[PDB]
Amino acid sequence: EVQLVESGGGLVQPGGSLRLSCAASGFTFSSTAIHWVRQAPGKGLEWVARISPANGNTNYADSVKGRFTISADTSKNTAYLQMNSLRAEDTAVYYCARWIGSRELYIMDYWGQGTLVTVSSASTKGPSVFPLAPSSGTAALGCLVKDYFPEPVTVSWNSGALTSGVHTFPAVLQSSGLYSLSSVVTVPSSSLGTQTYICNVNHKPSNTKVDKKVEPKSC
Amino acid sequence: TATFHRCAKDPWRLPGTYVVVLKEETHLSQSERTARRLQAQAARRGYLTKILHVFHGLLPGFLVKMSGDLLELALKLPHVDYIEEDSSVFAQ
Amino acid sequence: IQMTQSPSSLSASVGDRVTITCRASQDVSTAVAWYQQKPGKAPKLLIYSASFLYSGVPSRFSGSGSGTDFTLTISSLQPEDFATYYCQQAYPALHTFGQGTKVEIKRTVAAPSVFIFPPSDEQLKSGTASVVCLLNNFYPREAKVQWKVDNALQSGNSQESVTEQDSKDSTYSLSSTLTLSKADYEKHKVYACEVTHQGLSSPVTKSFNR
Amino acid sequence: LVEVYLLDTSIQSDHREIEGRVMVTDFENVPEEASKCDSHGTHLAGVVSGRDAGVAKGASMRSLRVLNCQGKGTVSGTLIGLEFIRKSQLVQPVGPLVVLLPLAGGYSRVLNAACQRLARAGVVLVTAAGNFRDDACLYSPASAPEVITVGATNAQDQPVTLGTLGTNFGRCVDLFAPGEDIIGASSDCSTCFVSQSGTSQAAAHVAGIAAMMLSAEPELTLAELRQRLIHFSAKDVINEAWFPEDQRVLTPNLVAALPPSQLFCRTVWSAHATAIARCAPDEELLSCSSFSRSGERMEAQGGKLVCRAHEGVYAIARCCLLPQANCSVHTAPPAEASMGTRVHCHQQGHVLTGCSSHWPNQCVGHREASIHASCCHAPGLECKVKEHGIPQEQVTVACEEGWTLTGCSALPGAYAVDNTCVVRSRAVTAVAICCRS
Repeated sequence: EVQLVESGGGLVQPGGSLRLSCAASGFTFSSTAIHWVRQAPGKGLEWVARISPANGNTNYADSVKGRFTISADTSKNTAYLQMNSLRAEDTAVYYCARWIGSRELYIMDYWGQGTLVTVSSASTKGPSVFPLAPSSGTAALGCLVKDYFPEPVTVSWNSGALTSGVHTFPAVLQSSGLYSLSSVVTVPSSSLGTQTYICNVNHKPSNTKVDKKVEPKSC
Repeated sequence: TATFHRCAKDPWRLPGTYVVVLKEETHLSQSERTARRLQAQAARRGYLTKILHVFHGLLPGFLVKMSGDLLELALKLPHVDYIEEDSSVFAQ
Repeated sequence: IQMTQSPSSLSASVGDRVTITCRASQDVSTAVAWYQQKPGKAPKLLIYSASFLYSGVPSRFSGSGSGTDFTLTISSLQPEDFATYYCQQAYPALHTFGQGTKVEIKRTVAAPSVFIFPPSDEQLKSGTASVVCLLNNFYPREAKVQWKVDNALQSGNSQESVTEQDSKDSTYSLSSTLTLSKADYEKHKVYACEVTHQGLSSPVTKSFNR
Repeated sequence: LVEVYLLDTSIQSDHREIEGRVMVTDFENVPEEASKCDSHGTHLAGVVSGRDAGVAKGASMRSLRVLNCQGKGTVSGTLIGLEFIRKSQLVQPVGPLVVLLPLAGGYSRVLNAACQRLARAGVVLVTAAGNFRDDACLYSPASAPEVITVGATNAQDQPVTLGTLGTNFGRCVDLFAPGEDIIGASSDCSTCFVSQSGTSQAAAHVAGIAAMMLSAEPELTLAELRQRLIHFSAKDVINEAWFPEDQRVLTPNLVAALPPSQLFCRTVWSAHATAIARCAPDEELLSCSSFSRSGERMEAQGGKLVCRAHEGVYAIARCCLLPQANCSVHTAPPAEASMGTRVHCHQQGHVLTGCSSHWPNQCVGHREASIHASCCHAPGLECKVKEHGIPQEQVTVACEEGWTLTGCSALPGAYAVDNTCVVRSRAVTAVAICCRS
């Protein structure tokens, strides 16, 4: 019954400001130290800053020095991270974790679920589906969920009928500031024509459902 | 003119040990005379005395481990401003 | 402050004695910790104070550590043990984490299935080209993909994407996207995709024409 | 540059958080009784000069063992200890000096004496108020006046309740600082941390803020450092209820905070017939008042003015840091006329800072009472008068943000709460004098 509830996270523009919250339950708040550990998608764990609620004592990461500021409301049992002068690199899953209470100060026994912080100069965009036809033993074919913002998007094949061979690759951020992913399924070269294949793209932010069939060409 | 002093909180008292503070202008040469004088006068009453420390730079005086029976004799000594009975101090 | 984990990825099977090296930025005493994060989950504490086994963390888990060099030891590896492991420098002022170690499942060492796909008409009409070069189910995750246009290398124009290790066949897949303008596209014939893997005798190339 | 002398238990010198920061001196004087011996001391050294958790993160420290393994010392031990410091101060004279006494004994005539003699040598003495939930004035070095006495506050800036007891209070407590569940260097291991409570923690915190201040300005006086420690402390954060009604007025509602880097004033209460409330040697008395639970004069004493009050009454002095000031007190005896008893700062450029009544730039008292006026001259000293009347128990008048209260009074007891003048009874007009740069 010990938990660190994480809230406040979302989308913000570069140079902007953002406030986050860490709701501590099931333990003497003042007694412990609370840290913030962020993590960029493909990257590892980076400790950003800590606090000791009774003392009010803090320490930050040189990376985040002067921009981010930890505060703690002992009355409301909440730890906050004020993220001003935000950069693009600051895009990460923000975790808050409590100190084990003994030994080395950075020992984080309990961690929160994480709150997503996305920071870029981009406005909500829907993707445009493009087919990947065979013949330019086994011959695959797929779709191309290209240029969209933010995240996520579900790629189901024939409204939850085809689970086998469905390799829906992770979304990749382009030099444009938009995502591009791939979703494919391996099918026999004999079946190319006899069976129909349509990918159901589900971009929830823009509320768009683009369904496209995959048929072969000549050259 | 010479006053005895002890801790108000009785369990904190450490009798048998006393800090003898002399008047402001008293210099080291006299503190040693006064300690010898105390030791000597106390020897006459058949009491054993041990001068622990002789103060200077911060205060004029000495720290003495002696019987509480010698305080009458001790306050009557020259240069003595006041005598305090050593007590206990604690980590907070 | 640089804290280095070795290896960046190790592959082994259930029951094996797994070991992960850790080099602290300086003599950090026993001020080390080990954390386990599963994809999409928050990290979980395993070892602290270099050798102390945190409550409920299976006895499989061992922690060794001098002053600079430290080592996590997963005696008799398990299916739920297949995860990403972080080192932690819990030393005053200088606090860091290691790069992370992915404890990978070793399988059979199988060759990929390469599939080249040219850009669609509806996409090329908007003035954008996307050259797709697939790779289906392979081991190791290690593979080098080149883009040869009339036998010439390409720099700063292709982005890759790897699927997270399969549960079924337990194998990897790759989707490299070479993106360029329609103007630079209408001046070339061959768009070869030289794929190099360990389970390949000769580097298999997939080509098409405009 | 700022050396912080620590007289406590032994310290775990090695501890990676205070390594090379602290120096262990060859002084030991502890009464007869292993990691637990370093415990209290190490944690405090961490609180002061800690690399991660320290207030004055860089600060150089020096430790003297005066407490044993159960943190029990002697008045003599401490005395000899402070003497060691005085003797070392004469051998290789160190820069700005802060002396940390995170300890408490009963009231000691000799220790307060030792502390004052050492403080007069320009040494900043910071001490714990005591964890006995009592008037600090009954403990030493707590009761000492030249020593900065520190009470402990919890996470909600309220007073620490230590077991069945808690933080000490009273007119001897200079200010309050966090002293509950403090994370600092733990002797359990070279890299271990722990949460400890008590007024020691509070003292150590302030000792750090003091060290910080002298790093920035080594020439600061104890009186200057005190006034600033008061000025930049968080005000009215403590719910006065935790203290006895008796001790509430006397207890400062200050919670220590780092002063960033002008006229500073402070209220000085006396002990309960004549009562005397005195200012620091480099401080000027700009006002005097008094108070009784039921129902005052500014006199000279050894070339320095003092607030004198006539069950018992408290002499309430207003002590200020007024650079280059020619101050004088002019007194006019009872006139017995219906107009009243009057006195004015007849000189030019000489402003009225405060009034004192006992039985523009003018004091008006009752016909039967003698009237005293505080007339000061300082480079560019403006002095407003703010009044407040209501048709009661307590009326309050306060200086505007930029004005320092120099003198609180009741129009014919009364006292100054920070920059607020309070008048107490059972139209009630309160008079405050506000002065400026």
